[PDB]
Parts: sequence; C-alpha cells; structure tokens
Amino acid sequence: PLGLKVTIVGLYLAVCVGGLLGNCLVMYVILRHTKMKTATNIYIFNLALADTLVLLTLPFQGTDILLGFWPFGNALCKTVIAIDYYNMFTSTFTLTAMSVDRYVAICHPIVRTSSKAQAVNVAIWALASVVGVPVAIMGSAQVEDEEIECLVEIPTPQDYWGPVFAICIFLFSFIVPVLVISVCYSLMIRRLRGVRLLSGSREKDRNLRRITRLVLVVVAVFVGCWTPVQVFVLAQGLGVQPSSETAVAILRFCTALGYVNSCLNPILYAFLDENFKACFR
Ligand SMILES: O=C(NCCCN1CCC(c2c(Cl)cccc2Cl)CC1)[C@H]1CCCN1Cc1ccccc1
Repeated sequence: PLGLKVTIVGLYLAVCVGGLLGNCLVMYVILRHTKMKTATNIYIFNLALADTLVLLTLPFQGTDILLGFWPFGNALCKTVIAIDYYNMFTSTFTLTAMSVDRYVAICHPIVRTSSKAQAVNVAIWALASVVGVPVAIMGSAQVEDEEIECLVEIPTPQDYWGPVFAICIFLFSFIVPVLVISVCYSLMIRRLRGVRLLSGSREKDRNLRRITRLVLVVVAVFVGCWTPVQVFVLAQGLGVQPSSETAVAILRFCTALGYVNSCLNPILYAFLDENFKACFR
C-alpha cells in the first residue's frame, strides 16, 4: 500500500546514501590512499564498483515503486536492467575468484599479484557482458496494459523460454559459482587439518587466517541476502505469479534485502579487516 511502499522507498534512500558513502570510501582507500593493492583488495574494489552502480539505480527504482509506472523512458529502462544483471553476475564471479585466490594461498604458501587480479576482474566483466548486453537489448519500457513499465521481454512461446532462461540464469548466476566456492573451502579444510603454525612464518599465518575469514563472511552475507530473490525469480519464470497484497509485499522486501547487501559490504570490511579498520577512523 501507500505507507508500506513509503517504507520501501525510504529504505532505498538509506541504503543509497550509506552504500555510496561506504563503497566510495573503500574504492578511494584502495585506489590512491595507500599501496594496499593486494589481490583480495583488487577483487574487493571490483565488488565496490558494482555496488556503486546498482546503488545509483536505487532512486529511480524508488520513484517507480511510488508512482506505479516507469516515467524515465526506454534509455534509462535498459540502463537500469543492464546494471542489475551486471551486479548479480560480477558479484558472484568476483566472490568465486576471491575464494580460489584464498585456496591457492593455502595450497602454495611459499605468486599472487594485483596485476593478475586486475586481469581477472576484466574477464569477470566480459562474462557478465554475455548476459548484461543481451538483456539490455531485450529489456524495454512498454505499455502492455493500463500503464507503461520497464520489463525484460521473454520470447514466444513464453511457456517454453521462460523456464529456459529461469533455470539457466539460476544455475549460472548463482548455483555454480557458490558450488565452486564450496569446493574451495572444503578442500582447504582437508589440507588444513592437522596443521598448526604450518606452511608459513608465524606472523603471516595469522594474517592469512584473517583474510580467509573475511572472504568467507562476505560470501555468507551475499548468499543470505540474495537467495530469497533467486528462488522467487526462478518461480516467477516457471509461471508462479504473486496475486495478493502479502505476496507482493514479501517480494518487495526481499528485493530490498538484496540491495541492502550493496551497502552492507563496507561495514564488513571495517569490522573484519585491520587495514580498513585503521583507515576509517
Ligand atoms: O523490478 C524492478 N527491479 C527489480 C530488479 C530485481 N532483480 C531482478 C533480477 C534478479 C536476478 C539477476 Cl539480475 C540475475 C540472476 C538472478 C536474479 Cl534473481 C535480481 C533482482 C523494476 C523497477 C524499475 C524497473 N525495473 C527494474 C528491473 C531490473 C532488473 C530486471 C528487470 C527490471
């Protein structure tokens, strides 16, 4: 209703201001402030960049929720949709890259450099483009019934392609990346078992454990924020459509929840990363 969507939009504004502030801070700290351009932090920079873009979309989506239609036209319609998908894919792919980096650090403790991680970020945005660009072409703001709206157009017959795109996007933007991550940390367990102050100098081992913890928590927070949406959107692809005030409300709030993940990221760095913790204040 009117007041409940006022809640949604106010939530967006909060996530928008705090998220842009935090992620811009992080990007600044890594970029110029210090030669702390480590592999993990270059990947973190990638995350903050994607968060920045989607955060920039939050005000526009907010007005759409209020008015009940899209009053910004096709250009910004395709721009927004593109950013959204780019966000999901670059996020999961970057998290996977961080997890593989951690695993290599444990297996080969005795050659990871910012230049290679920068290259990985490039490849991440290229694959993301494989889905980001087509959706931008497909997405449009059209007046199907009663009102104009921004939507991604599913080809005819929708009953076939809907499930196709639903299952494929579900697997490849979510299940498979998370799956790889699971393999990485499980293998790290097998290797780590029975090792105390092993495969390193004392001081370094402690730092490695701290970074591994950080990556793990970031993954956990992300998966926790986007799993409800992922399941619901999958169900929507299969034809399962919400048709009650409560159903719509639940959906709106779970979508919001994922956007909250965008702003959550700098706080996690501030509490679980010593360098960042020093840099805030
Ligand atoms: O409903 C909107 N935005 C909600 C976007 C939700 N987004 C939809 C795609 C979701 C996604 C993605 Cl991009 C990738 C993999 C899995 C999943 Cl579930 C992630 C959540 C309305 C508000 C203004 C125009 N329109 C934006 C829109 C953004 C992306 C796709 C379709 C519409």
